[PDB]
Amino acid sequence: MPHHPHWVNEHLTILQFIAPSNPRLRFELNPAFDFFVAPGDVDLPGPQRPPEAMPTVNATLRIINGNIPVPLCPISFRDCRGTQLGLGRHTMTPATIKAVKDTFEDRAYPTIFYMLEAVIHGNERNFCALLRLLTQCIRGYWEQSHRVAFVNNFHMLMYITTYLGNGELPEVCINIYRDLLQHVRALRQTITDFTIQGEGHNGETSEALNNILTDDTFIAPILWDCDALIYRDEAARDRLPAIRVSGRNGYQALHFVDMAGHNFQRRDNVLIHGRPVRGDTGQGIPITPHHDREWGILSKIYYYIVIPAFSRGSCCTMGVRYDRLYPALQAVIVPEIPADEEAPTTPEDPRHPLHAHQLVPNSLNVYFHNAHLTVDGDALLTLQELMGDMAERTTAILVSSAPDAGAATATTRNMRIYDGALYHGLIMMAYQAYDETIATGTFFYPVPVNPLFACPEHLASLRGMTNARRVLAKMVPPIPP
Amino acid sequence: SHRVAFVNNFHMLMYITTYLGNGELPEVCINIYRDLLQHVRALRQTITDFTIQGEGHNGETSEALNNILTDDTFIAPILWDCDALIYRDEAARDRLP
Amino acid sequence: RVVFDPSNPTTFSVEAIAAYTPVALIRLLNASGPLQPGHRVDIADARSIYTVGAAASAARARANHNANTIRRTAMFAETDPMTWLRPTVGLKRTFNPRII
Amino acid sequence: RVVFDPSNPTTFSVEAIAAYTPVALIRLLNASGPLQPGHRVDIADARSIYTVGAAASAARARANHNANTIRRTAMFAETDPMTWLRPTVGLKRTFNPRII
Repeated sequence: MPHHPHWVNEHLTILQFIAPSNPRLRFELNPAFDFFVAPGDVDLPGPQRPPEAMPTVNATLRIINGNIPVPLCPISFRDCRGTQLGLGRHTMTPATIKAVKDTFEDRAYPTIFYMLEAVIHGNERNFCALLRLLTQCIRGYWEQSHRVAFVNNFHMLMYITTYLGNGELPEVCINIYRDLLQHVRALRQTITDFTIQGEGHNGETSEALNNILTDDTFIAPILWDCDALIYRDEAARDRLPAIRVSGRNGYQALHFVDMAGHNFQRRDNVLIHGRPVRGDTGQGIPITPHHDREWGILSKIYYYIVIPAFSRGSCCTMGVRYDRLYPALQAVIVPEIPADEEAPTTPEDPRHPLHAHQLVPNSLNVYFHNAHLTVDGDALLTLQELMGDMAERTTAILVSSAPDAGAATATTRNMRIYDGALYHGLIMMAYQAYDETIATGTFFYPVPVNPLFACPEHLASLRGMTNARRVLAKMVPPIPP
Repeated sequence: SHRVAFVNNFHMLMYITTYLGNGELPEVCINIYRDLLQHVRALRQTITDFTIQGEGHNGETSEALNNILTDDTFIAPILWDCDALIYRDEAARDRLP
Repeated sequence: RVVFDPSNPTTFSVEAIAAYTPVALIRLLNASGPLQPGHRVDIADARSIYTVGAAASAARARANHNANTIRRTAMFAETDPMTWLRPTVGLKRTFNPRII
Repeated sequence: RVVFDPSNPTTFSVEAIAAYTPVALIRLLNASGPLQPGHRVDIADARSIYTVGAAASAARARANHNANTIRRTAMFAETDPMTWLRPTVGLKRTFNPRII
């Protein structure tokens, strides 16, 4: 990288992007295209090492009308065409706005929530048994900080609003989540009037072609299930799909895993999701989709629009180092009650799991102290049912497919679009990088995929992030090739 | 008296939000330090936006050549630690200190 | 205590000792096996030992609670050959069944 | 009692004094030295030793309350001689050591 940072400066103005001194100006020929230099005699990833070959221009398509470089379609035009569009539709009140904002720009996020949000890994079963602890945590957070939590997953938002808006939480703190969901509901509903239905060609009906979030071949950066792939099989029936699971083309799956056959170091092209919540259990029907495509076309709109616009750029995903969370999640201290006695609620009783007696060094019960939560045995010991379901490892997958039928010509199929994304990963908030009470490089490690998730403050967490390296990260979105 | 305290120092302001930022003080007394940190962060934000990234010469980066604040060879009047001098010596290696 | 040994737990020593003690016991320790006794086979091995038996310790620590509580049931419909005339329903575990 | 003697406190007697009383002990005497029995040596030595003297005298003042309060646990990451298999987490000391 450090020789001639190229394709990097995007501060220029159209007055300057057209100057006779622009060394890039000679490469703008087809608005629906993007020209560049590349190594020749290569067609696919191959090795991680770029071979030797004289430079050669290739052809890539510009899909979205947002791809256009900034000094050709300035910010002002876009956020004014937005007003032209967003006329009189849903607008979120200053209350919820200030709330979620202060949530995002606060480095006081309890790490415990990251832990819990990760270890549940999306299944319905390991939620409907943990509900008590979740309400306790969210209450003990909001009702003292006035800041909601659990804004790092869409599965989580539609798992809360589906079963927790019945009074178990305050009317306004769940009104926040209700509003956040109905906002993206309206954001999908808007696209309906911008479409002319009734010309379903090659499967991709009218609703799905003009918009990427309506496309089921391009996936969110983070997922826990295989719904993307099970809708992908219905597509790509002529679009020449391409899969890659940690060095292997195919991919294998299981219905659900146990706590015994752990294998922290699985080598295969294997993937696991939570559980068939009904039906059968074994090898009769191997794979079952978790939800309907409407859950998908609603899944990634959140990730691609909402989280970005809220973080204001200070968002960067981090790949989980689970090998010290599932081992650490089973260091609980649950005190039982005598058969004839009641249950404490105050932290002044020696059988309240946050009493000044039950603090043990190197115990999972230190987190709730550091984040000042409320817990009981009923809500705590309801955690340890991870034997029925436990997600092993988070990997990255390279997928791809051809352009649509809309740009399907005899010269365009050799210009495939590649897609990488983390499975079982994690999208994270503003990074702190100035705490000590927890070991840094032990729980998560930053693996960016989307140039929306390339925050530089989220980089020192890697082992040996020397200063001689941190200088360029402030210029480029670092992405593993 | 509805008054924040320990603002005559910086390390107070950052230590507070890193450790005491979970509910041990009233929200109306900690949001103040939250917003102060946000303000210093926004001051930092505007600098890189008002400077061209990549024209660093002799090690010193863009913001090292644009503003006096990012130039690590400049020094705040109070040095609790000594890391300021460590950085100053790691920099200024050709400026005759 | 059981630290200098080539995986003597083997998913058995943990179903003996109650789960609340060892995390206090590890803090009292001073060093690991001064001869690298079991680190030859991956430490992921002793990991797949400790992290698979800690749950057995927790289960024996818990077993007194299934009597201190109501036996929990399913939360889905789970269509059963005898659901006719009584369509099954779920139940969200939020209450406090610990009997007082 | 140790006013007419050159550094003879030397954290040898003053740390026997309690931490509640000595405030009235030091603010008690008035008479200085004619030939300066406690000033022939500089004030930078008298005070240099009176610092540690009073500090020790107040140090013992909790030497009994340890049976009433909790010890001081580690609050940082602090890589453990047995750090492996156990993520060393610190504890944020804000608790109440009031325990009966």
